[PDB]
Amino acid sequence: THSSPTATAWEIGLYYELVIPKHIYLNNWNVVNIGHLVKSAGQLTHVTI
Amino acid sequence: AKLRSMGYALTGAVQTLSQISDINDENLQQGIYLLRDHVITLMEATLHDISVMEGMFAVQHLHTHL
Amino acid sequence: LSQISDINDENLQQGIYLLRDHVITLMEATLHDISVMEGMFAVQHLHTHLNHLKTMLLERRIDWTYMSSTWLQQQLQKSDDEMKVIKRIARSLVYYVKQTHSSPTATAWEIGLYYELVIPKHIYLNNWNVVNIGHLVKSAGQLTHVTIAHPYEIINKECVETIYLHLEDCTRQDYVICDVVKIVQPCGNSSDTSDCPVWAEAVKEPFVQVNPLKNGSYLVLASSTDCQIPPYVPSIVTVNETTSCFGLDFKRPLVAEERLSFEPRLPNLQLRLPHLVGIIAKIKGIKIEVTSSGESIKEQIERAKAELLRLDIHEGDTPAWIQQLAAATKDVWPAAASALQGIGNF
Amino acid sequence: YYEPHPEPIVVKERVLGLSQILMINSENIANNANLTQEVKKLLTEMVNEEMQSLSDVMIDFEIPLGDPRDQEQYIHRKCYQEFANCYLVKYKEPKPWP
Amino acid sequence: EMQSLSDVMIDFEIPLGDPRDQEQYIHRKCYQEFANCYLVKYKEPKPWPKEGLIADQCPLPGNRQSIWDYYIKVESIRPANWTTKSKYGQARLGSFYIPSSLRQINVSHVLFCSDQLYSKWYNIENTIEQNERFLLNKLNNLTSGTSVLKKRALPKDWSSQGKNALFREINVLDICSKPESVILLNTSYYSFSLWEGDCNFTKDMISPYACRFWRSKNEKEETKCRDGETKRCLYYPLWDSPESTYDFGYLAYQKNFPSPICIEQQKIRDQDYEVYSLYQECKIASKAYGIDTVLFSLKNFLNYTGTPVNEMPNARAFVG
Ligand SMILES: *[C@@H]1O[C@H](CO)[C@@H](O[C@@H]2O[C@H](CO)[C@@H](O[C@@H]3O[C@H](CO[C@H]4O[C@H](CO)[C@@H](O)[C@H](O)[C@@H]4O)[C@@H](O)[C@H](O[C@H]4O[C@H](CO)[C@@H](O)[C@H](O)[C@@H]4O[C@@H]4O[C@H](CO)[C@@H](O)[C@H](O)[C@H]4NC(C)=O)[C@@H]3O)[C@H](O)[C@H]2NC(C)=O)[C@H](O)[C@H]1NC(C)=O
Ligand SMILES: *[C@@H]1O[C@H](CO)[C@@H](O[C@@H]2O[C@H](CO)[C@@H](O[C@@H]3O[C@H](CO[C@H]4O[C@H](CO)[C@@H](O)[C@H](O[C@H]5O[C@H](CO)[C@@H](O)[C@H](O)[C@@H]5O)[C@@H]4O)[C@@H](O)[C@H](O[C@H]4O[C@H](CO)[C@@H](O)[C@H](O)[C@@H]4O)[C@@H]3O)[C@H](O)[C@H]2NC(C)=O)[C@H](O)[C@H]1NC(C)=O
Ligand SMILES: *[C@@H]1O[C@H](CO)[C@@H](O[C@@H]2O[C@H](CO)[C@@H](O[C@@H]3O[C@H](CO)[C@@H](O)[C@H](O)[C@@H]3O)[C@H](O)[C@H]2NC(C)=O)[C@H](O)[C@H]1NC(C)=O
Ligand SMILES: *[C@@H]1O[C@H](CO)[C@@H](O[C@@H]2O[C@H](CO)[C@@H](O[C@@H]3O[C@H](CO)[C@@H](O)[C@H](O)[C@@H]3O)[C@H](O)[C@H]2NC(C)=O)[C@H](O)[C@H]1NC(C)=O
Ligand SMILES: *[C@@H]1O[C@H](CO)[C@@H](O[C@@H]2O[C@H](CO)[C@@H](O)[C@H](O)[C@H]2NC(C)=O)[C@H](O)[C@H]1NC(C)=O
Ligand SMILES: *[C@@H]1O[C@H](CO)[C@@H](O)[C@H](O)[C@H]1NC(C)=O
Ligand SMILES: *[C@@H]1O[C@H](CO)[C@@H](O)[C@H](O)[C@H]1NC(C)=O
Repeated sequence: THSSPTATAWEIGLYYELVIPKHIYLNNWNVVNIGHLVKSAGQLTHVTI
Repeated sequence: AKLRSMGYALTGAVQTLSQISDINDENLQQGIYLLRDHVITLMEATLHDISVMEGMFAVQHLHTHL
Repeated sequence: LSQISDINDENLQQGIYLLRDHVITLMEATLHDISVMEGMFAVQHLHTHLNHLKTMLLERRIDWTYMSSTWLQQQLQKSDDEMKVIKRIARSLVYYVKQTHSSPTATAWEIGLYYELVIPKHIYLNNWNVVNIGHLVKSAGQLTHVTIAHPYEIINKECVETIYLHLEDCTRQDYVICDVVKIVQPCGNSSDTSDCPVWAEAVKEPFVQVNPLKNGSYLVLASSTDCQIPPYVPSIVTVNETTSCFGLDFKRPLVAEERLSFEPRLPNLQLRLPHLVGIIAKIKGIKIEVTSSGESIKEQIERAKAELLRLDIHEGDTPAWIQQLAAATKDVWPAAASALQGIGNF
Repeated sequence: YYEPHPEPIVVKERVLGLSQILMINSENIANNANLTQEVKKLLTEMVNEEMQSLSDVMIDFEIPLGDPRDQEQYIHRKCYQEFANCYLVKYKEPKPWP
Repeated sequence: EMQSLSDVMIDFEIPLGDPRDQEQYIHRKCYQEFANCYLVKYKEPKPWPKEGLIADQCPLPGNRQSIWDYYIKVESIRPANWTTKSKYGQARLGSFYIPSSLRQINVSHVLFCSDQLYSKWYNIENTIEQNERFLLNKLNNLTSGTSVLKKRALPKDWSSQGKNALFREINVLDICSKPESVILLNTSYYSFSLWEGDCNFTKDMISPYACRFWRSKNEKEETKCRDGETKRCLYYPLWDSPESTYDFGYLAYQKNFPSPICIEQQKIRDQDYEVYSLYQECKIASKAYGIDTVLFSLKNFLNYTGTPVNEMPNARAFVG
């Protein structure tokens, strides 16, 4: 906004985005599906939920 | 050539509040609400520490902050 | 290359071109400020500079202190705003660090830095993400979800003209960077539009999907009516007073101020599906392609006909077969359906 | 339907590759700043601290250009940084201060 | 630091109103530019009357003082037939010479920008954000729709109706720290002399330093050369040299020892000054013409002389 050899001035526009939480969850586990093998009419088959 | 993005101003509507306190209103939905008026701040006023320092000691403290 | 300027040669391709000779730089020469400072004031100013260089290099960024801006811009022959994009997306590599002298009062070091500057071809600012919703169809008893396979992922609109972009080989260095960006046309049934494939998939009844939008409306797709919203066709829904629909609360939105819009407006499109689309989607048990946007009546039919003919009558499920034939015949010949249904239940 | 994509999108034409060699020498810095033999020891400790830390997390990489040792600009700037103001004077014959 | 940040960030449109239309933006911009800037108008133009200044309260060179800029040094070596009257007019060699630039006949107004004449309400011990509010209230309380201060605001020296609501009163030691301030704003010249001769005070008439005059008068002013009446010749001064002592008048003023002090008043200017506030004019004019214009307009008025007053050092920022 101003530029002398002994003086300066600047302006900065900052925009912020604050997420407001509804609930916070701390003690958490990841799921790992393993399933089960089934041997049916000769064929081996992997079964999963 | 003179670039300028509309990435935060693309939809052609805007929902504004008169106070930060208004964000906790129970009958609002999940969206973006902007505070209507800008927050104006002078650094001289914010940085007290420098005010009471003198000479290059003042200058070096501001450099670290910037 | 023999000069940075040579990078703008028009008959080069898309690859990596190295400048042939190293750039040699003394810090003493670069940092003027320190030259005129004295005692510990000089020492502390250098400390701040060396600690900042280290912070940039850990994040794989470039500290532009040790390279002239005028020089680089003059050579690259770019605008003020292109340079800003070029300097934000450039990345650094430290390929050696060597101590060249070590006394109790004196030291000297050398650092090898390697830079890779992406030169842009085009920059796109006003962009939208596509979200496919589709449409429900109830066919010969079966409920089926139908979707178009669009040949683009981003819609762009800088001023008035809308543009449909297909991206390939993309990464993120602050901004999204892509090797390939092809401009396409939206789907249609004409010579001047895209001839896109149409997917069908069997789903469980009852089907309900409600997405709350950010502006305060709701996107609804549902196999059954509630609050006057028609079934099977999707719609953007808004209410003037809080109410419960599809077992959840649709709230009245907060009044908004109108600004200049950049929303895209896609062309409309009629789409004819095969009569037994529900039976075709059911006997595959996966999401299957059933037509194109711009296909003929003849080609569309000769597509599941042989498959469908070979679902013939059997000694072991005649009643279960006869009940399918009725559901298939109901819209064509209602008198015959009622008969077949009777001989079924007998 | 659509949602904004605020980040810019850059289409790549090409890539330019550069090699820069940075040379640090404490004695050159100590001469201009009029430092004393006590502060020379601080300068030396301080510079090693920062350089060593960087050395300790970066493995080496081969870069497919020629050896700097063969390039004029590398020879001229190394001789300067070591011997710019160094001279040798020879008396007509040996004679000391009387 | 600012340029480096500027050089990697493109612009983005944000869908709120223009800051230029918001009060808090107008009030904090006028403050940051013109908080302590004022304009003073003489009843009619009248300059400081003499070119020589007797001011013994200030300690001479032998901390640095601002008035040393105007101090005539007594030199032992001079050219042939050299006299003070040739160079420094009617000034007493070893005192202070006031230049003709600080004594212009046509100067009607004085423009200054400093926080060093505020009365006791202002304290640097207090917080910036307090000292802002304090000033911002006072300027609202001492004004009424225009930018002219109320007579109450002024010190008793500048107005009959002054009660020091905003400004303090200039004192005797202020000349040493802030010369131009006194020479341009004082209503009357008061002397402070320990020179043998003034007010007809004779060496007999007195009814380590003790009772003694600082500088006693010699027979006459003369030089002598040795066949080289050009460059280097010895000089014999009309008074003594204070180089040896250099604390005499300063220590005398503070009353560590008794001495024959001489003080005489001379009226310069009428006690009917008028004072405008450039901070209050910025707020008021920006509501009509908009800040972009008013800011640019008032920034030029600070550069009326050719050197901008707001970039001068705080103690020396006084211009006619
Ligand atoms: C710029 O403007 C400012 C004003 O804003 C001015 O500051 C003032 O300077 C004057 C002059 O130095 C100060 O007044 C003097 O104060 C002296 C000390 O006051 C104490 O003692 C008196 C009683 O004597 C008490 O009433 C008072 O409460 C204090 O305790 C005081 O001694 C001076 O008085 C003598 O001088 C005046 C001259 O007009 C005279 O009228 C008096 O009768 C008195 O006698 C004289 O004595 C001197 C020697 O001391 C002798 O030479 C002379 O012949 C005698 N005259 C007679 C008739 O016998 C005087 O009142 C005042 O305090 C300062 N004001 C402030 C607010 O600080 C600056 O000096 C100005 N600067 C410049 C460079 O122009
Ligand atoms: C994409 O868009 C195409 C083009 O619109 C759609 O295909 C067309 O669908 C319509 C509506 O179902 C069909 O309309 C019928 O046309 C027949 C007459 O067809 C004959 O004459 C045509 C003259 O232009 C000619 O194109 C036809 O050629 C095709 O068929 C022959 C024979 O199989 C084949 O050999 C060719 O290669 C072509 O494929 C053909 O010679 C007409 O009899 C129909 O009349 C009925 O409907 C009207 C109006 O309701 C009514 O008044 C009558 O009483 C009667 O009930 C009807 O108009 C048209 O045949 C289709 N055209 C083609 C090329 O297939 C297609 O469905 C769209 N695709 C998608 C995915 O949406
Ligand atoms: C910048 O310089 C100014 C001018 O010297 C400094 O202001 C001065 O600060 C000192 C120390 O706080 C003050 O001295 C003390 O004053 C109090 C109150 O009268 C007194 O009780 C003490 O005995 C001592 O004299 C002094 O008053 C003040 N200046 C003047 C002219 O009075 C200021 O501190 C400096 N700013 C810095 C270092 O950031
Ligand atoms: C490191 O120390 C050296 C040795 O003192 C410094 O050099 C000296 O710098 C001063 C100030 O710039 C010079 O004084 C001035 O010289 C000019 C030209 O003659 C003259 O016009 C001035 O009146 C004043 O005398 C001085 O010449 C110079 N040294 C010598 C021996 O002449 C140097 O500045 C110091 N480096 C720093 C602080 O980084
Ligand atoms: C303050 O006023 C002076 C005098 O009008 C300005 O001085 C001029 O500055 C420009 C700079 O481009 C020169 O081209 C002129 O030759 C200068 N003139 C003289 C007589 O010196 C000065 O620029 C003004 N400063 C500010 C900050 O507005
Ligand atoms: C001052 O004003 C007078 C009267 O208007 C005028 O004659 C004179 O030229 C001006 N300037 C000077 C330096 O006296
Ligand atoms: C004595 O002082 C008075 C003050 O009015 C002055 O007029 C007079 O000239 C002085 N006399 C001498 C001899 O100094």
